[PDB]
Formats: sequence, C-alpha cells, structure tokens
Amino acid sequence: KIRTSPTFRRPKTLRLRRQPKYPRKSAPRRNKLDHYAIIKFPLTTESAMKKIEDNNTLVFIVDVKANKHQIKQAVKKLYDIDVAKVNTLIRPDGEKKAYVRLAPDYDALDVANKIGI
Amino acid sequence: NPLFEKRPKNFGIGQDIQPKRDLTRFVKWPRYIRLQRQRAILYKRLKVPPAINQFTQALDRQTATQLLKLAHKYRPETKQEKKQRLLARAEKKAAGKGDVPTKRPPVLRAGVNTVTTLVENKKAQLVVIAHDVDPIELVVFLPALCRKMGVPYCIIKGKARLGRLVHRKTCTTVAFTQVNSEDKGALAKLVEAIRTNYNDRYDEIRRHWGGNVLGPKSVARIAKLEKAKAKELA
Amino acid sequence: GRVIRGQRKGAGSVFRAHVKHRKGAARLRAVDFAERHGYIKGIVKDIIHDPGRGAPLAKVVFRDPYRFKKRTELFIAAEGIHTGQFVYCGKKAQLNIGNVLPVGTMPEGTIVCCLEEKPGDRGKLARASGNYATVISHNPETKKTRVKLPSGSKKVISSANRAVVGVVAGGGRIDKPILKAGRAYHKYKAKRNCWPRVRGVAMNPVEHPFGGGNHQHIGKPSTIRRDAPAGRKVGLIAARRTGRLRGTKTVQ
Amino acid sequence: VRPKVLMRLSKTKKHVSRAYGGSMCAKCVRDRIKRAFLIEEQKIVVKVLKAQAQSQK
RNA sequence: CCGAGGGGCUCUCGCUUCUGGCGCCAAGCGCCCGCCCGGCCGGGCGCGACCCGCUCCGGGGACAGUGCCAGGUGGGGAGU
RNA sequence: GGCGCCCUGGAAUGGGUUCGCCCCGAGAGAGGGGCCCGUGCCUUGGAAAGCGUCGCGGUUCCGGCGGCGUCCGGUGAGCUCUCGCUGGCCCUUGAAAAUCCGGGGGAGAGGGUGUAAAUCUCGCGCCGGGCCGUACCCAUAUCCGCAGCAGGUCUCCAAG
Ligand SMILES: [Mg+2]
Repeated sequence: KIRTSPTFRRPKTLRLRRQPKYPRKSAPRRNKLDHYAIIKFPLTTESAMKKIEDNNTLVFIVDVKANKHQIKQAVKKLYDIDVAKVNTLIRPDGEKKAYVRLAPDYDALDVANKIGI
Repeated sequence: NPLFEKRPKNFGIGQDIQPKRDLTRFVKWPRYIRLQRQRAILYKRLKVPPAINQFTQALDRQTATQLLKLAHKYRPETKQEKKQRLLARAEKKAAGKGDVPTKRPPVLRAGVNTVTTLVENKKAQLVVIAHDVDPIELVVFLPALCRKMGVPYCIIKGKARLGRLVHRKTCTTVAFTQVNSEDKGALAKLVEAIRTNYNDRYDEIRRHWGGNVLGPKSVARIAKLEKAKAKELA
Repeated sequence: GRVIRGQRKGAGSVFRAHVKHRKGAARLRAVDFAERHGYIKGIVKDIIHDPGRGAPLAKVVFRDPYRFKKRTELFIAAEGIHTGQFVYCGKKAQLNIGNVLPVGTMPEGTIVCCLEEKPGDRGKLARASGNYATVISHNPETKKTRVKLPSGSKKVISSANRAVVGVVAGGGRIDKPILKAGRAYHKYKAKRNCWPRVRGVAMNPVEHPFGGGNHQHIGKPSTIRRDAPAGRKVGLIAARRTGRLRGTKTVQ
Repeated sequence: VRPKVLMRLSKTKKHVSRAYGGSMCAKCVRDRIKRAFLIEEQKIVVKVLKAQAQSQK
C-alpha cells in the first residue's frame, strides 16, 4: 500500500440499519386533524354572503394548523365538489379564514344550499 | 508503429506536476498513532533497567516451536470436553464404581498467581513466561524468583501465542509440573538448552542495561564527525 | 481608584484593531522542496493597498507543484516591481530586486526587506514602508549570519532565513506633515482607536497618576521603574537618560 | 444583465464564437496565440543550440 | 596521487531566468490471464517516479516555563 | 446615447477635439463597419378598457346603452429623477457570502447510412409553487414623556 496524501482521514466504516425488536409507542397515533377537524364551520356574514353569488366562492373558518392543500382536499371530500384555489387569512380573533373558490363547473349559491345556508 | 510516441514528463523543479509518490512517512498521523510509535522509540532511547531488560532476550523460534510442540498435548481442559469428561467419570461410576480409574491426569497450569505458587513451592519443572505484559511489574519479579528456587524459565515471544494454548486471549505465564514419564525425555531435552540461556547467565543478565542508543539521524552525524576526525589524522 | 486609559487597551473592547477592509496577512510563501533546492517562477499580478498600512502589497500567483492549480500569495511589495514581472523564489534564485532567497547565499552588504526572524516564519523583520535590512558577516560553519535592523540593532540570525531582496515600496511616507487635525483623524480611523490622546496632567487623580492639582503640573518625577505596577507605569518608562539628545545613541 | 438572469438566456447571447469566447478580449487572445508560438519555438532553438554544444566541445 | 588500454589518495550534482502563454487525471516499455489454431480483442501488475531508516520538517533544550516556599519591591489596590 | 471595438491607410506647414481637458506612429484626422444601453417613439397588448362631454333607457343585479372627442407644435444653465462620459480628493482606497454564468481542457458517449441515433441553453405544450405578515394611526389626538403634554421620534413625494 501507499499513502498519496499527508492527511490520515478516518475510514468509511459500516453503518448498520436500526432494526429494533420492539416498537417504542406500540401503535401509530391517529391523526387528530382530519378532514372534519380541518374545517370547523362556514362563515355567514354579509360580506361573505355577497362573495358567494358574486364570486362563486364559499367561505369557511378553518383550524389554524391547516395549509391550503389540506383545505383543498377537505372541501372536495366532504362536499363532493371541485376547488379552484384557496386563499387563507388569520383573522385577529385567532382562527384561520379560508376563501375557497370553486371551479366554474360548479356553483356556489346551490352548494351553499345543500350545506344549510 | 505509425503514430505512437514516447512523451515523458520532466519531474524536476519547475516542470510537470509531481506524481502520487509514497508519502507514508510524511503523513499526519492520529495522536493514537504517534503516541503508539514514540514510546517504541522511547524504550530504545532511555536507559532501561536490567529488570525490565530481562525481556527483549527471548527464545529463538526453533526452540520456541519445539516448546509449543511439547506443550501442545498438555493442553488444558476446555468446557466442551469438560462436559464429556464428567460424563465418562459418571457413567462408569454408575456401572463399576472405580476406586481410582485415572491415577494421573496431567495438565499445564496457567496464570501468574498460580505459577508463583508453583515456583516458590518448587513444584514446577519449566516456567514459560511471556514478553509483552503491559504493566511489566506483573512479571518482572518472576525471572529473579525462578533463579532462587532454581526452576528453569524461558522468555517466549508474544503473550497472544501462549494464550491460544489455554483457549484464551492472553495468559502471561504457563507452567510445567507433571509431564508424562515417557515424554519426560522431550522436556529434559530442551531444559538444558534453556537454563543455559537464562538461569546460569543470571549474574550477567542482571547487569545488562538496556536502551540508550541515539536515533539514526543523530548517530549518522556522530559518524560524520568521526570520519572528519579520521580524515584529520591520516 | 479608577483604572486608566493605558490599562483598558489590553481588554480589547473598543480598542481592537480595524481589520475589516484589509486584504490579508502579507506573508511569504511556506517553504518546501522547491525553495530548499531550486527556484520557483511566480508572476506578480497586481499592486494593492491595505487600509492602515503604508506599504503597498503585491499579489503573486504561483503554479502549484503538487496539485494542478494556481495559488496566490501576498508579498510586501519591494520597490521597483511592476505588474507582469516574473518573481523568482528559492535557494538558487538569481539575485535581483524583488526576488526572495535565503540570506546564506546573498553576499555581504546586500539590502533586504521582510526577512524571517527564524527559519520558516514567513517574513517578520523590516517590513514597514521604506525600511530595509543589511546582511553582514556570514559564518559558514555553525550556519548563522548577522544583519542590521532598521533600529540599528545588529542581530545574529539563522543562515537559511528566507528574505526578499530590496527595500520596501512606499518610502518617504513620514516626510509630509499630517498638517491638520482632520487628516490625523482619517489616519487613525483605519488603524485603531488611539488617536485623541488626552494629556494625563489634564485629568483627574482617579484617572492618571499625574493628574490633579490647582496648577497643571506632574508633581512627582516622571521617570518610573520597570517593575512599577500596571497603572503606575506612565510617563518616561525605565529611562536611561532624559533631556534633549546629545549625540545619537552612544550606548549599546 | 444581472447574474441570475444569465440562467434564462441561451449560449448565443452569452459568448462569442472565438476560442476564449466570453472570457477574453480578443486582442490578448491575439497576443496569447503569439506568446505561446514565439516561445515554444525558442525552447526548440535553445534546445538545439545547447545540443550542438556538447558535440563540438 | 601517478600515468599504459586506465585506476579515484579527493570531489563537486544537474537537469525550470530575454517575454502578463500552456501545464493534472502517463505516454512508452516489460509482463500475465480470458481471448485468435503459433494471429485478435477484454483486463491486471511492475518500471517509468531509486533503496534503507527511529522522530513531520525546522528552531530552541535541561534552561525557559510551572508548582511550592523564602526575600526584595509594591497608594496599582484593600482596610483603618 | 456610448464604445480603451474592427478593417483600409498614414499624418509636421503637426493635427483633431473639450465648458475643462485630453488624444496621435503602441496608428491622428478621414472613409466604411461591429457590439452595448436602448426607461424614448412606433407596433402587439389596445380601445373592447380609461377619462372628458352630450343624450336616452333600467325600482332591482346594473364592472347600463349610444353620439362625439381623447389634436398639433415650440422652448430651456428651469426643477426633480435617471443613465453615461470625464476629472478632482485621500499617510482616508471606500464589505463579505449564497447563488448564477462564461471559458480552458477532452475522460467519455452516440447511430452507423444511401437509415437514423446520442444529445439540444431552439419553438411550442403539460402539472405544481406550501408557511408567516397584510386593517389602521405614523402623531400639535392612535407612539414615548402618569394626560387628546408648545417636548421628543427615521424617511419618500412635491406646483404658481
Ligand atoms: Mg493632548
């Protein structure tokens, strides 16, 4: 053997794979924030109501740990509708407001009717 | 043949880049390496006392191979054969009740603390002693003691090798107490070859200091001053 | 009871040097097989300016002998070099201006700047602008030469101390007056925090051993012993004489 | 342009069809060509004038 | 040194200096397997790039340093 | 608008130019070209929208309906902003790095032809861009000074 460098750098040794022989928490914990806990209730003020028929957007109030990909599947799977885009906002009572715009295939003024308002 | 050409590289100063040469001297070692190397130097540079310097005078390998040939069939009992040896004692005692089935099972002892008991009782007939005990005071008394109780001793090279006799890692000493009487004539063969070299020489091996040689880069300039003194006279 | 200005400068809070816009530590290249046994060819690329130094610097590139690379050094610019000049460095380098070669090979009475005070040190003695050192009196056995420093103190050094031939560029720098207080502000803005030096007589007795009194006087003798404690070493420290000079130095 | 917009262009707007295209100034290319030529030849001249010096001394 | 074709009381080393260029990741030689029935491909090793050795190479070096004690000095500081 | 970019060619009776300078045999003047910036103008956007004005519908959603217009010039030591050219000053030389690019090299790679390969920084086309801030005051009344306190508190815009 020859040592072409004056540096002795330490050898790449073998690193095993952590394959333990008992689980440390025994069960995968469930997702507390699922598609019901995402989206608490819809917002029915005067400014949100005239954003329904004028803009094809319906407004909810969403749990503050939810990003827009989580919202976009949560309105799609609960209400069986396509979502164009989402715009969030933290309104200063502390809860996240989401402006869910629909795809133009759907309508907002009758999807609001089948959810109550 | 048509086009191929020699095109060598000038490797003097100011020409083509120097090749990957050896550099295994000029390489920055870890501090466990040069700590491990500088004391091999520093056993050679200090004045080593003769009590430590009993070692470095070990057996030549022809005698040491004859010695391990003799010690090979006196190998101690392993736990594999300890299972069946307590069977063969117990199955025949269950069948005949032997008053003495084996008068003499012979074996070699192991261990500093066991050997020291044998030498100062003069029960041992030859004391193999190791070379590279890391706290050398575990062994340094024992050559001086085998002279006084008159037991022959021999320093062997390597405490790993006689450790494999006893199925262990290091065992630092073994002893010969009862060899077979038919193979006493192999133990008695090399025992005068040994106590020529160790026990009879004790007046001189106790005087022999060790170490105290300068390094080769500093004893070479000693010789170059002496050649200049040799060129001064003639 | 209060500590004084001369004590606070070692703590290094607002008295640390202004080392931002400098171009680097200007040091000769580290020695190896080429400078012990031959010469290396290096071309000076540029002449630069450290803020806070009055010598200019010169950055030279050298073909790397071991890896295919070029690498750049910074020398104290010896006077009379120009960009695009080949600068030779090693033992067998030819004695020209700006080349750097060990003092055991250059003959006596040569003029040297930026010489190593011990072999390998990458250049320490006679570095500031306009200074030079003269070699004298080699000793070929017990290989060690003496030199003449810019203070006039002659000093025996090793014979293999590598050193660049010539005098430092930027000479004559202290001939022009600062001429006003504002250009002394700018002079020491780039160096340290040391410029407005209040007289110790002009302050209060907490703050200096001389200050106080109803007349601005020292009161006590201004020359102090060398084992004086920290905060009492003010004034003319460990003086061998005082007063306006007679002769040049007349004492080794 | 700015540095990161050079990722948007194509390499027709970023260099010139010479050797040392978008790096050198074309008049030191003109000198680097002559500087390499005139001094690789003199190290043939200084080689052969040295090579006839051992044979006729 | 003497001298005969030459030896070596003694030695020096050597392989880059008119120029703001280039320079690495082996050419070449020798070998050896699978490969062509004394021919063709696919790989490897050595020389090139000398051998041995106890500190990486230098500069210091039993002093400096440091530990404990002893004497100077000590409004730098403390207490009154 | 700028070029310290190119070619031809060679200048003293020296010449060319600046408000100042500066420039020339290491190539002036002159002639023909080249790149850079093009925040200016035309065009696509784009007249459909904007505004001005006149007129008529529609309780209500009405980003209603329609007519005509949205045009020519000049000037400047103007003021502000911006780009460039050129100097002056300094014992003062007036940040680092991520990122992105160009070059030098040529290990390699690719179909083997009257067929098409590797590759493509060219023209299209396809999918995605999460998280946090965003209101308002900015103070002779939303800040600090016990207060709707002649105090204090960093900036950008600016007419006759
Ligand atoms: Mg003063």
